[PDB]
Amino acid sequence: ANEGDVYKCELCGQVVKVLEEGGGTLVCCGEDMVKQ
Amino acid sequence: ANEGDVYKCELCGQVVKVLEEGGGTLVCCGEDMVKQ
Ligand SMILES: [Hg+2]
Ligand SMILES: [Hg+2]
Repeated sequence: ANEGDVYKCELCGQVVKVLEEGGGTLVCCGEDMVKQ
Repeated sequence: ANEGDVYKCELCGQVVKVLEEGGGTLVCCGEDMVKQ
């Protein structure tokens, strides 16, 4: 995921912003977070 | 996790900031992200 991108977890509504780019896929509540 | 908290994944170094608080645990590269 890229720096600055925002991801949301549709199961609990937690939203996070990427500060440092990395190669792994963001997961929350066992499900892939959705890129906003 | 709380709003404003910063999480890092030790396996790929991706860092994210919590914009909206949620009850799920943040995961990346299959592992729990570490609270900074
Ligand atoms: Hg990761
Ligand atoms: Hg979640």
